[PDB]
Amino acid sequence: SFSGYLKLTDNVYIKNADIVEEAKKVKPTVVVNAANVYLKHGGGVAGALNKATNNAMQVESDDYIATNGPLKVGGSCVLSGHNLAKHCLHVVGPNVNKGEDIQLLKSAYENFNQHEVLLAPLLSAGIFGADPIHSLRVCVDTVRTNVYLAVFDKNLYDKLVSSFL
Ligand SMILES: CC(=O)Nc1ccc(Nc2ccccc2)cc1
Repeated sequence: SFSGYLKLTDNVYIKNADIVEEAKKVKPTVVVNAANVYLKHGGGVAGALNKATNNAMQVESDDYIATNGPLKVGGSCVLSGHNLAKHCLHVVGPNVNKGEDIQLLKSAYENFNQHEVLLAPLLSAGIFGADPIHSLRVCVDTVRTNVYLAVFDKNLYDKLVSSFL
């Protein structure tokens, strides 16, 4: 039911879309969140997905952290997708603005391989400070499952498509 996507590879698709609106429309099995290790969904994609759940994602996340402790950078956890998806896969890409190792981006994308189909943002892009062109390259070279990438910014989407090798 994903519509309007440009096919980049056998398994990677891309669209200029707000991932919240895309999730509300498709109600995919899995929506990926651009999470941090504490699951504090303050801004970027995380803040937007959490706001769309009326903070239910944050309440569930705080209980998860209270029980399990923080995630690792490069790691993930599966929680409810609330009103957006069946599940939310909270994936922690390295935050270059926190001085985290960009080399952990491949480990972060490997989490996507545990799900046959996902709606996702580019990991470590936006407020996480990594080059989105590099994130897309790591995505295509790491993810083997079917990933539908939503890129909020039109200008960035055009740059990503036009520079895709
Ligand atoms: C709104 C938005 O995400 N815009 C945006 C931000 C950064 C880049 N490019 C870039 C980042 C870090 C390092 C090298 C290039 C491209 C587009």
